[PDB]
Amino acid sequence: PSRKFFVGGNWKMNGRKQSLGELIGTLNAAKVPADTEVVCAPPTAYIDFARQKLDPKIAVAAQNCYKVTNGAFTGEISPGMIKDCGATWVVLGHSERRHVFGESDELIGQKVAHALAEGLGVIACIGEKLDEREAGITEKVVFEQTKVIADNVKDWSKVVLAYEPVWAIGTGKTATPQQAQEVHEKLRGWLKSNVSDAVAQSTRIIYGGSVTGATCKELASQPDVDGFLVGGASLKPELVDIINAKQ
Amino acid sequence: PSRKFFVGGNWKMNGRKQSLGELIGTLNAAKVPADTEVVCAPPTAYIDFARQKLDPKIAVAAQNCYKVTNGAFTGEISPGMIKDCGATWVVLGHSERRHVFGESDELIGQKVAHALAEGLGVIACIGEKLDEREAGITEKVVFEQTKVIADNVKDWSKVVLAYEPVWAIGTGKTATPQQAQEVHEKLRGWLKSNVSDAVAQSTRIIYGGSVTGATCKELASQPDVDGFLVGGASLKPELVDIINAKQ
Repeated sequence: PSRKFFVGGNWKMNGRKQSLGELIGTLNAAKVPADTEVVCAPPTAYIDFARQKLDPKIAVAAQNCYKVTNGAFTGEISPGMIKDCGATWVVLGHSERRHVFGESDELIGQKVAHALAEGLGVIACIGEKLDEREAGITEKVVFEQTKVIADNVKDWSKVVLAYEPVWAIGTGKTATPQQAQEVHEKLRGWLKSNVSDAVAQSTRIIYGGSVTGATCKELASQPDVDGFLVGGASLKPELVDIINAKQ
Repeated sequence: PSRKFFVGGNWKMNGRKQSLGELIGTLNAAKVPADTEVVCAPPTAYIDFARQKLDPKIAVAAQNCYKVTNGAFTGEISPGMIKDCGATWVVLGHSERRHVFGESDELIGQKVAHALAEGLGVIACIGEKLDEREAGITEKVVFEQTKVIADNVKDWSKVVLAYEPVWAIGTGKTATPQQAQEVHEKLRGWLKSNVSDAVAQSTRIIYGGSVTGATCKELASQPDVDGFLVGGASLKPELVDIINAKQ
């Protein structure tokens, strides 16, 4: 039972209603292929706008959330607010969150548990730093990140794991197909060993870090790479080519 | 001239479209008196929603923002986005941001400079912790915080300073009118010595920390208290009595 190809567009802290509305209009007019799940993650001010403007064939994700339903957390939003705006996903543990904003594995884990308990899907991000890879500890780093996520997932149906090497995010330096495949095969083996075969076979493991129209077909051909989390290229019409990476 | 009374309602991480729509209906129906400036700060996912539903008599604030126009900051929003959604204020340096989320004085100062350069007004928050008050270093703490803010303000026209002792936030332990007046009068003194008499006379210094319908008149009567930043009571019709505290 094949895993459905998944492409998420992470707009990060970019865009305004004019430019984002135009990007949405491109997506709305595009033919989304078969057995292809497309999700757009706008800046938090525009979750509602995006969902209002986007055709229902495209889902909306929050870029982050907090770990309780309501409370005294100025500047935060909860899973319940995201669902209330019609969004069905949240991106958790993104590299920027971990390494610019200091979010811990423990905090990420708490967010995952709360987001899933409230009925959102979670795109859960993992990945090593260039110095970690240099020191020979890629697998150790991503296995520990994955473990903390797994400790907070009861139902993997609603989760997608996104492997993004830190050194590949926004640098132009896409992981080669071999580099991505190697990690993704190891991560799926982790799921098989630590959760179940059924979970290892059914869970999408998507690659991000400088995915572009020029790199996407060869990456998407790798048997353990199930899709993409796309930053820069998601603000360009190139995103449609990445959506069609398997065509 | 005399400083215009200022009330900010910080909804924090509370509410959904139904409940906030009901609250907004209450505010739209309410009297907003003479020479009172009222601002509501919704959760980030609802800035757009709140601005669309609220009558122009009430301004909208974001609860936080980041320090550049656009960029690779998953989960953040910029002053440009805030202005694009029709909001005119941002709250910066809120206690929760500093003490739960680790935002430094340095970062807050950067945000202040950026938000003001982008044409937003800023509600710039300061306040000592319980341990700092107990140690007797309130003044040293709040002056240092004010200095960092002042170092990043070229024009105080669109700044409001909000003193919220941490020990009063959400605790029900409202500062007494004396306690608030004592701090406010020192802050205005700081502004006189360090910026100008004119800035001291014209700059609103608002109090926050368990402001309630029962406490607001006597606080608003104090000559250096120019209004309120309201948390818990901003989620209730009680907010209207606080808006009308000098009536």
